[PDB]
Amino acid sequence: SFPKYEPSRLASLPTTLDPAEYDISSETRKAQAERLAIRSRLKREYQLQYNDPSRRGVVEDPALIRWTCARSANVYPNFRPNTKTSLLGALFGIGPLIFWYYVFKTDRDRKEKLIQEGKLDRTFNISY
Amino acid sequence: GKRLFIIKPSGFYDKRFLKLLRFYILLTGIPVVIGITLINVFIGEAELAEIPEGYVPEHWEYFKHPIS
Amino acid sequence: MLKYIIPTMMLMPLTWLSKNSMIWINTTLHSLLISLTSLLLLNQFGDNSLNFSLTFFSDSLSTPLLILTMWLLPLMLMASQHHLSKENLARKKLFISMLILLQLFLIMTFTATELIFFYIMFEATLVPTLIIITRWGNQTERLNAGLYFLFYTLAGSLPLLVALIYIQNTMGSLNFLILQYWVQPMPNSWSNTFMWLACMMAFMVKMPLYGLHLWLPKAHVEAPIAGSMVLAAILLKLGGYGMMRITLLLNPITDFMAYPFIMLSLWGMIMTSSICLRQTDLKSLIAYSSVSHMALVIVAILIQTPWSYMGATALMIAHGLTSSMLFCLANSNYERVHSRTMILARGLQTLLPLMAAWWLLASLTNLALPPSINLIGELFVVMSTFSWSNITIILMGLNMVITALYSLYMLITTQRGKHTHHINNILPSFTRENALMSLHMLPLLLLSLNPKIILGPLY
Amino acid sequence: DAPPLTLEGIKDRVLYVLKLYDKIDPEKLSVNSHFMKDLGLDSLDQVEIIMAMEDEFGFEIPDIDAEKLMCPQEIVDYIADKKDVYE
Amino acid sequence: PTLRWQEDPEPEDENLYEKNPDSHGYDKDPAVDVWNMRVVFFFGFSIVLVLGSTFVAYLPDYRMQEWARREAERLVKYREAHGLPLMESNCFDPSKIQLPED
Amino acid sequence: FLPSAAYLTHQQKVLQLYKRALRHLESRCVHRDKYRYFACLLRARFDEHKNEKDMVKATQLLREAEKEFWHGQHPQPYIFPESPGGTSYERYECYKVPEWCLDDWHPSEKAMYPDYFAKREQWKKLRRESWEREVKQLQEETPVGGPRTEALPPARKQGDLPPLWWHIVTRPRERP
Repeated sequence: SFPKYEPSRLASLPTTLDPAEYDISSETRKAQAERLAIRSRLKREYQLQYNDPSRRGVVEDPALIRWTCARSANVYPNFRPNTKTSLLGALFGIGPLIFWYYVFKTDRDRKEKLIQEGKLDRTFNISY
Repeated sequence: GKRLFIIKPSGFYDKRFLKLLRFYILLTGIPVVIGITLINVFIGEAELAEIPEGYVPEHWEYFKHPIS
Repeated sequence: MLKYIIPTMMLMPLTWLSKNSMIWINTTLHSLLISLTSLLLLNQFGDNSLNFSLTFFSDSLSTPLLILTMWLLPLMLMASQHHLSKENLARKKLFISMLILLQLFLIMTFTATELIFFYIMFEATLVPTLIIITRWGNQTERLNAGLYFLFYTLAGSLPLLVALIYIQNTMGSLNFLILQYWVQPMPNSWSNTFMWLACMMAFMVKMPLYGLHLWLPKAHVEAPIAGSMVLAAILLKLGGYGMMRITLLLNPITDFMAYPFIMLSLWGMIMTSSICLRQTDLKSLIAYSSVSHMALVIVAILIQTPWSYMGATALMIAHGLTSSMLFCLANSNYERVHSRTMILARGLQTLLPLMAAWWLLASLTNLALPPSINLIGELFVVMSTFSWSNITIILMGLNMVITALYSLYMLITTQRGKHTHHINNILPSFTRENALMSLHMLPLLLLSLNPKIILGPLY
Repeated sequence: DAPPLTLEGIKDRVLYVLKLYDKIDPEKLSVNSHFMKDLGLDSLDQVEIIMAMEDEFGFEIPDIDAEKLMCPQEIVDYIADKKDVYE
Repeated sequence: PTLRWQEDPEPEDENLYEKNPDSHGYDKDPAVDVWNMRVVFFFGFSIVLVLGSTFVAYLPDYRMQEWARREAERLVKYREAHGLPLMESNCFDPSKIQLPED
Repeated sequence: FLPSAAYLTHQQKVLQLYKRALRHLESRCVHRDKYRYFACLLRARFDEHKNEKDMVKATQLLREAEKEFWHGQHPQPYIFPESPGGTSYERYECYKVPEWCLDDWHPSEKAMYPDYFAKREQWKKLRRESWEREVKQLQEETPVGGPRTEALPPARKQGDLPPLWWHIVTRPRERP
């Protein structure tokens, strides 16, 4: 009784109507088992390294540090300059500049020729 | 006996800093304000003379309030 | 000026022959005496500047910036502990004396009669800041930060010297008034084009502009606190000060050649406000904030209204104090937790209770709260640029929108929503932290009460 | 806004709203009770009882606890774990 | 099976409190902290900032201001007392100029 | 996605559909007597084939139940104003001061409240005393090398407190 919920990059496809979960596989069972085992081992290591009374400083999570060094340091190594990358860069970095540069030349030439004609409202145009 | 226990984080350093800041601003907050009050209540500000003939002025005697 | 320079001479062996546990009090007290000593400067009136020596002078272009330097010096030295208290005494004395020498070359740069002397003291400002940020940068790429820093600033700042020697041996001496009172228009010749391009490009390196802006943020996020504040505030506003000096000549060709730099600074201002909307490493947000402010300053300089120049120098002083404060706030967060990121240190409403008011007031000075000097500068620059073009107010207002967005998100990201409750080592607020807060924002709010001083020489 | 509750009285009120339900008996409404052994009703109306507790006490209990209450004393214990009603 | 170093595990973390709970800014010599607080909150505010604020609150008339007010009063009273129009254009005498003519 | 298992189960998924349908029908239907009528109608609708034996036809009809549920849900359901995703949603998180604090003070305010801090001091003694060997031996001894479950067994053998109790017991009141 429904057109089966077209997804998006914005909205979310919910966990109920997948519908691929209802084809329950044994490999999905093993996948959830191993995934819960990994989450259990990381949570157990976190709890053992967390509730100690001698633990003065921070927990020192390497995951967040790994993400930050992925976002900042390890971007420029490594890089392969593609036609896609160079086209996207030259069109989203320099293109808008040359476009608004053309329109500012346009507006300035029209305004300068307009005030050179004398037909502007500069009867009193004091504080420029 | 009805009231509970509450947990404020720390009020000591806050109240110490603000007490020292008001005390060490008001330590010269009183004599400066009362002194400028005594200057503009005793000595006279100025008046509006023109140039006296054959008398060059000073570089002072130009200003409304005499601390200037 | 030697009445200001020679106590800064004698304050240099003070650090050497002061004893243990007494360097702090001596340097602080004598630095604040120097602050009153430059508060005694402002004798300038009316017709022209105060022209003092066989050589020197002081402009009102130079007056509030010079007061800003000798008021930053106690704040400079007082921020610069708790990360070198456990380090050695000889290196401690060396660091303090290097700061005093760096201030000294800054004041020599601000007292520039001849532009050759300006250039010498310009790169004399450049060189020890390298040594400060590399010996105490406290992160693993302070190496590359200082390397990029010195090479960009010299390689941009190289042909300025040749242009100044050419102006020397074609138009008489380089005193600012005889460079003034004599200068003839220089028409559309390509020698004038490269001469304008050399001078303005060296200062574009110094501001920074958008095309050369990776120069800046590594040198802020990988630098010690006093080095970062002095670098940011006094060097970028010094570059703007130098452009305000030199741009009195070459005025017939600058309307011909201005339109690329105007466009580059505007679109880079919008792109810089966009890039510091999303990033981590909280320290770098203020760095790209500074890039946005200096792009706005550069649009204000390369349009030639007295309104534009007064709003430009007001925005200079306002962003100098705001960036020094907000760098001290990031130092507070990093001295609490060894994170440097944004999402790890959160909460801080309950804990550190009066720190919230200073985070708020910092984000409001960056917000352009309306009676503050920041909004005076940004507003009059918007007025002058809308006079200069009837259409450019879209980029200015969209700049204001995204600027308010990233500064207020910087507020509500680190100090709103939840304490992460897996940290349990942060101590309550020191008196030193809020003392530096008071040292920052009391002169800014008092100049907000009485702003008749900080506007430019066309007051 | 927060009146003084108690463990005895909250046991009384959960006892009341259990006993007003239809197909149970007021005889064996014990603390030592089951929703499977002695009362013998199904999972579906048991979670309807869970919904009645959420209707009375005005907060959700999750599905991860909906597997594992199954008796009135553990219900009263979990609501005591929620609201934390002690001097 | 290697170590690549010899040094101590670092950073051995430091805590400025819990040995001197009356602490202002720097290290645990107990008198000189009070000396610091004294010198910065007296010799930084109580002799510097508010006194310099009262200094700069009024001072000689920066950029000729009230001087120009009274000079504007006198000259406008002059030009309205003589009948001639105030703020005449052509700021220099056209007899004291010589155009390179056509 | 759940702590104590890997999958939920079929009965749990039927139960989640039943809970969400009951909640959305609450939020749909005011005046509460017509709601009680429609709720017994829904209970009869699940009674119509409650005794099914085909497991795959049962989960097929559960899937189509989710289809017509997603077509027939409520727009903005009655979230509880104590619940996550609600009007409260830690409304009094303002005063959730964490309890690793309250000892980072000056001894004036510690002298103001002497008994509670002495009792917290013996709480802290009771934490530190029974910490290392017993608790970490029960953690490193009884499970498999891969623990493979999030739940922890209590100190069930003979004696002391259940393992890793501090940041579970010592928590705020959630309504100060």
